[PDB]
Amino acid sequence: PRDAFAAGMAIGGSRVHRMIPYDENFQILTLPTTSEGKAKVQVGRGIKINYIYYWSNSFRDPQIENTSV
DNA sequence: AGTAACGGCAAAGTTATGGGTAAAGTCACACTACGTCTTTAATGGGCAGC
Repeated sequence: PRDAFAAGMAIGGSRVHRMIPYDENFQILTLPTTSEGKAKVQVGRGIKINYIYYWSNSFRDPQIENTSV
């Protein structure tokens, strides 16, 4: 397959218009979610995803606290 | 005799209900409740009269 792939890129070119860098934004664009897709924000704890709690400063707001996001 | 409407057969679908696992959600660990005042009735001493 490797030489066939090289021949394919030789005949068909490279098509640089389709080139996408491996930047962090793409990585964010390739992130799956959980089945429910929402997690509730506990006081101090954060959001429980896959048995693991995650925290951000934005959770300290009273209006978001104790809610599902 | 051909065609559209009606109805039976049946499978396909729809909620519903009692099970299973897996994961989000709760909450107690943070020294700590048992404690005190009030109530009537019976009884048991000393104290006094016979």
